[PDB]
Amino acid sequence: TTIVSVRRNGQVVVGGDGQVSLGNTVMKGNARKVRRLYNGKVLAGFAGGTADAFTLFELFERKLEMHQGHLLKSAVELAKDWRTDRALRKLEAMLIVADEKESLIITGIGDVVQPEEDQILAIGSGGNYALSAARALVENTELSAHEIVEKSLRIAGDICVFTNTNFTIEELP
Amino acid sequence: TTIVSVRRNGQVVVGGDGQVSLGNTVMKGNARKVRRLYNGKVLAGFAGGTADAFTLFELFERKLEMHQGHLLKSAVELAKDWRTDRALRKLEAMLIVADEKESLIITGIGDVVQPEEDQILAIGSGGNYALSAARALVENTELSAHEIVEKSLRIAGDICVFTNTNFTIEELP
Amino acid sequence: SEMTPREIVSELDQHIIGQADAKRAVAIALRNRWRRMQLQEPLRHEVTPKNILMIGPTGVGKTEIARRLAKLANAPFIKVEATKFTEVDSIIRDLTDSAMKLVRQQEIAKNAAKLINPEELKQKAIDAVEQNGIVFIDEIDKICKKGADVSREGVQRDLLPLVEGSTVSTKHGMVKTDHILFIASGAFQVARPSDLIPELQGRLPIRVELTALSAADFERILTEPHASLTEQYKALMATEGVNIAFTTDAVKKIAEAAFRVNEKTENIGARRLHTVMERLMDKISFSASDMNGQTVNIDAAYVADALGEVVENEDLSRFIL
Amino acid sequence: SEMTPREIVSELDQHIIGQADAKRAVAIALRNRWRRMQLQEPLRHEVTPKNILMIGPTGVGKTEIARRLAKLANAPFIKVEATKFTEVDSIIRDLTDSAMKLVRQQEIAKNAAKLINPEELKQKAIDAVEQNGIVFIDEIDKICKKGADVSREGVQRDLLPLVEGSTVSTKHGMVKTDHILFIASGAFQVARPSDLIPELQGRLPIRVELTALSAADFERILTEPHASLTEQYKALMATEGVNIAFTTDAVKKIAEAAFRVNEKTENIGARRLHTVMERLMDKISFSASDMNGQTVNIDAAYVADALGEVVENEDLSRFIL
Amino acid sequence: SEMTPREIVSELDQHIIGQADAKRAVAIALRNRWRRMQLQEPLRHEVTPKNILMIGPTGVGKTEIARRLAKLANAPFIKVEATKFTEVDSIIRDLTDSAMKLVRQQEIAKNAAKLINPEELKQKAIDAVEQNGIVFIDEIDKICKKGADVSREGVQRDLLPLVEGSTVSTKHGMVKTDHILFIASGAFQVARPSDLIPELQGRLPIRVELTALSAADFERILTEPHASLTEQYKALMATEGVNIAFTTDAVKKIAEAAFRVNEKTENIGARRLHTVMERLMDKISFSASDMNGQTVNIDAAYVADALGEVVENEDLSRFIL
Ligand SMILES: Nc1ncnc2c1ncn2[C@@H]1O[C@H](COP(=O)(O)OP(=O)(O)OP(=O)(O)O)[C@@H](O)[C@H]1O
Ligand SMILES: Nc1ncnc2c1ncn2[C@@H]1O[C@H](COP(=O)(O)OP(=O)(O)OP(=O)(O)O)[C@@H](O)[C@H]1O
Ligand SMILES: Nc1ncnc2c1ncn2[C@@H]1O[C@H](COP(=O)(O)OP(=O)(O)OP(=O)(O)O)[C@@H](O)[C@H]1O
Repeated sequence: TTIVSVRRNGQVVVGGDGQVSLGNTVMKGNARKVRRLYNGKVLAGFAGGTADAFTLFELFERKLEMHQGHLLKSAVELAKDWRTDRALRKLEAMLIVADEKESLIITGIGDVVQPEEDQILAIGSGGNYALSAARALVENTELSAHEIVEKSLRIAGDICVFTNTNFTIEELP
Repeated sequence: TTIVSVRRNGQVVVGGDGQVSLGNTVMKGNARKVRRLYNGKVLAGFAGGTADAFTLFELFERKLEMHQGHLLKSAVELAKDWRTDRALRKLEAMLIVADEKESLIITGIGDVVQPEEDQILAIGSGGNYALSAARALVENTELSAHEIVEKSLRIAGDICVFTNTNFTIEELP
Repeated sequence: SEMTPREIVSELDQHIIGQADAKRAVAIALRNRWRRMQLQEPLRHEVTPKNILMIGPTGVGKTEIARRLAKLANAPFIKVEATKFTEVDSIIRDLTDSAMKLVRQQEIAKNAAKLINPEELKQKAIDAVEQNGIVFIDEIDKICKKGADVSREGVQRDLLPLVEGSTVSTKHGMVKTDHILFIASGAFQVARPSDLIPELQGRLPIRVELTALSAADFERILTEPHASLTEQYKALMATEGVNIAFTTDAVKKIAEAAFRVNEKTENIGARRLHTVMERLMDKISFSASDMNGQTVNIDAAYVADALGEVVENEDLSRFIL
Repeated sequence: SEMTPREIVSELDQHIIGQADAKRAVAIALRNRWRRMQLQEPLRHEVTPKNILMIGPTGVGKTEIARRLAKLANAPFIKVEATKFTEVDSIIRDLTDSAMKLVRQQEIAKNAAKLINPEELKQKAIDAVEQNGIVFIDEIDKICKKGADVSREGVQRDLLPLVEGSTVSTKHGMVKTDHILFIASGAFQVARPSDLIPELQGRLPIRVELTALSAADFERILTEPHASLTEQYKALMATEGVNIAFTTDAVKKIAEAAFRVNEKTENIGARRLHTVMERLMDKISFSASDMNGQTVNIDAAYVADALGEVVENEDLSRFIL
Repeated sequence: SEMTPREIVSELDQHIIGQADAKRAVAIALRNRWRRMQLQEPLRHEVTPKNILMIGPTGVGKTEIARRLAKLANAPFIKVEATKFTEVDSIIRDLTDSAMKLVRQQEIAKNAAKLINPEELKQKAIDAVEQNGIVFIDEIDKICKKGADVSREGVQRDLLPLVEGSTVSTKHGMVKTDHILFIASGAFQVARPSDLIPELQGRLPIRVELTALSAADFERILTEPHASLTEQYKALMATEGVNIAFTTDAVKKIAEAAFRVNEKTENIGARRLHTVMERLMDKISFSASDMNGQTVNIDAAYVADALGEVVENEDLSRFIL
């Protein structure tokens, strides 16, 4: 898939395509790869293998529930359930999570990663495509977060054979 | 990555680049691969896979906490938790740890290694480059530990496609 | 002969701030107690308590409301953690000791001293239990399916008999849990109440939700309740001969602060006030002895100072790359 | 009628060197005991103990301070390891046996003797507990979340009732933990206090930190305290008829040494002094018998000699490559 | 009024061969018992036992030294394996029963009989315990961290109270472990003493080491001690009317033999002598009855013969390639 997030002007947007691909065939095209958590106050988009992607998401959620939705602490708490003696079980999936305050990228072997200065994050086979297009627009236009997301997503669905154009975009007032 | 450490003139310096590379692409360039432990009286730099690198680090820390910060004893205590009947779990990561008195290199399968006479240590894909550069400088100049670290780091970032030039250097008064 | 719904809520309003739905709920409950027992006899027995499941975050009044409900009804009471069993009949056994003491207390409140006769004193407490006893099961959401998940799921099955009404023997005789009013509380952050076993989910008809406490709520809890924290210190310092006074802005500041940490770190509800209050009454609390006659005027500046600085976490670094 | 904050701290200064914040803390605690019980009746019950969490390294005075606090307040006392439960009501049960013995001590002393009166005494002892009982939960940081992590996390939930105030039955009657003052101690090297369950983290309002003991501190512990180690040996050798004396530089040397090993190896606090003191009084301790009349003058040279040599470890080699 | 250091060592020399440091250690210990109790009262209570940790291989005297120490001090004694708890207060409870037989039977020597007077008999035993009781914890190195490693590490925490001084109830009353002298032994082949929990490692100030027994040592143990093995058989055969005598070379050969197997197989210290002695007095022990008047002269030839041949192991082959 291609999941990208841009944060600009007190706006945070996370968007992604909807192509569930099994092998070199396509099973579903209208998949929702970005969803809202903790009383819609936090966005989550996921790449990787379906199931794991889902378990990795449902996991972050229970954490969010136990920590008053503190995006940053929940991420770390969750990471710490892999970074210990008794492994949790490696999940082949990544999440891009974001709330009003932070944008974070969490992986299935436990390690939270912050964005670079530009505050842009993208994951998925077509991630770098969207990332490149996004960095370009953020550095060279006044386009809103939403527009850049929408725009980069397409530029990427056009290069990646695993990313389609049916988008699901969510922004955070 | 490239993590190198030179000790000269009652000074101990540990430095490393900041390139987190996923596959042959680059995810983050400003990563801090060297951090301070036990009330900033001990330096730690880590190479290897991100997560493991982190758990290997967080582990040595707990140990350091339980042993009044004795660098050498803590290393051994931690090593011994792999060198037994009930394995701990092989971690694909190495650390270079150093405090006022000692410099050490600890790995994730449990085994602490001391430097050779010259007191130089380096790890990571770009290790030997920094190591070669460092040995050269320590044996042929009066450059301070800090300078040699800074210098070698670059010479290596220039040869390794996985090491960049954004450094994070820490020295121990 | 007994308080009424509005009557009881008013009594509770004297100790708990907010949480109306909750108050109302336990009110109509304690009232249904007087309603039955007015009925003929066939129905008198047939009608049973409409148990309550309280759902709210940590320390927002769930327990005080129940403990006060029992207090103003002068009813045998008992609180137990559900996880405490991960002997359940002890719950009733303990509830009876409570009533036996609450009833010994009366045949003695009346005018050596042989206005006793155990045989009839026991029957007296034993009724108190069977009639108006109250059990409060805490953090029941901890024994919901969510592994040794059967060890806890088992605790539910173990509570059924009591809730579903049965008999258990106490060192005072036999008692029936048929009319004991049960109140279970839980936060239910991960588990939903519909995750309890059906047999039990239906014995807890009344579901009532409690709200999280706000800065504004704290402000009131700080001063309004009978024996609030401020009323307490005033009283204590008085003994050392010190006269203390809180300015409104002080109280406002204290609360704003409790709430502030509760938000930035682990939210522990109203308890947070005892925490901040003790950190402030810190210095005075000690010096108060040899400070007789003086009078401390605790305003905003004092509070701002005595509280020092409280942390907005560095989960940062260390764990993030 | 009772000591005062500054008054009590002065008493503690007679046995514990340093650790002021700590002393102050327990002082204002034992004081709030006299402050309440002066109040009318409604508040008299409403006001509860502000429990303490002492946080400091191994053997730096956490326990002595509490044991002495209880001693000078002539209060029932009991210490327990928190991990000891990985029957909790035993804690109160045991605290009561201590009291019965502590009150029965007053009777067979204020009267071939007989006053006994079972019904009389038992009541009075039970009151001593409920009123001024003190429980000391040691190494509570050991039952923090950090696996069978639920076995310990469970212990916390099991202590709540006592801390949160409840009733437990003793062979002397029923006692209420509502006003028992609790003091938990911990090193908290890995766990933070905020790792305790909220319900409990809020019942431990007062957090006080104790310092690690320094060479200079030992120097004082060695001689200042009532019945210090030096005062003790002096007294002991006196019996064999030997007169001993420690030069200042000796004491300085003994402590420099204790501290030295404590740093180089496993730091066990003040206990280290009993270790070094026994290794030094070694030779004298035996020959003291047939050495009557003489007088040993223990100076720096003596100590330097009697201590031999103590190790700066070889973790080296063996495990290193 | 009581023995002295050198005095006691001399007494122990009558039963234990070698192990001086050990003897000395327990000596000065029993002595400090008389030293205190001579002190006024403030210090009388403040001064505490300097517990001992004996570290030596299997069967080299660790226990006999302690058992005899207690015997010659006529003190309540008790030995327990540390692993026996992988109820700890039973240790004191048991130590107290020992004090009844020791006080009862001992005061019966004062005086169909009767003064008896139990509330005083008890009060007197309980003193003997609190005053000069001695606990011997065997193979304590077995509960060191080295897994259910917490099950054992737990046993250490469980012993603290007794060692650190506390109270436990016996069927004779309450006793305090504040002045019980503790002696722990261990081989410490794999674990070091510094592997014990600090709280405990500091309550065991005195570390003394025992040496392994050599052929030459056995030679003396065989004949010197009061009631040595040879002295015992001589005595036993005497009853059947047989007079036996061991030539020196015999004794030397018996010991060379014990030591020999001890080395070649599982080394079980001096016990090995009872083994070989019984294998040798084998034939005679039976026939002795109908062998009256005769006299057996056990020389080297005899022993060599009676012992047959003893193995230098074939771990060989079977498991080796
Ligand atoms: N809404 C409130 N009004 C007044 N006082 C309150 C209120 N909520 C809490 N308090 C005080 O703060 C404490 C809250 O404890 P309580 O037992 O009521 O919490 P809880 O909501 O039952 O939590 P849990 O059931 O998770 O322990 C009590 O001492 C109570 O007096
Ligand atoms: N500051 C001090 N002043 C005087 N004596 C001290 C001091 N600190 C420790 N000691 C002595 O050293 C010992 C310390 O043991 P104590 O149990 O009081 O320490 P602790 O820090 O509470 O240990 P734990 O880890 O068991 O809680 C006691 O015997 C006490 O007499
Ligand atoms: N040095 C010795 N002198 C005299 N007899 C000894 C000596 N060593 C051992 N014995 C005898 O051999 C036996 C030794 O057992 P003992 O239990 O005293 O040894 P130990 O070292 O305590 O062993 P454990 O490992 O069981 O503690 C006893 O019967 C004792 O009489």
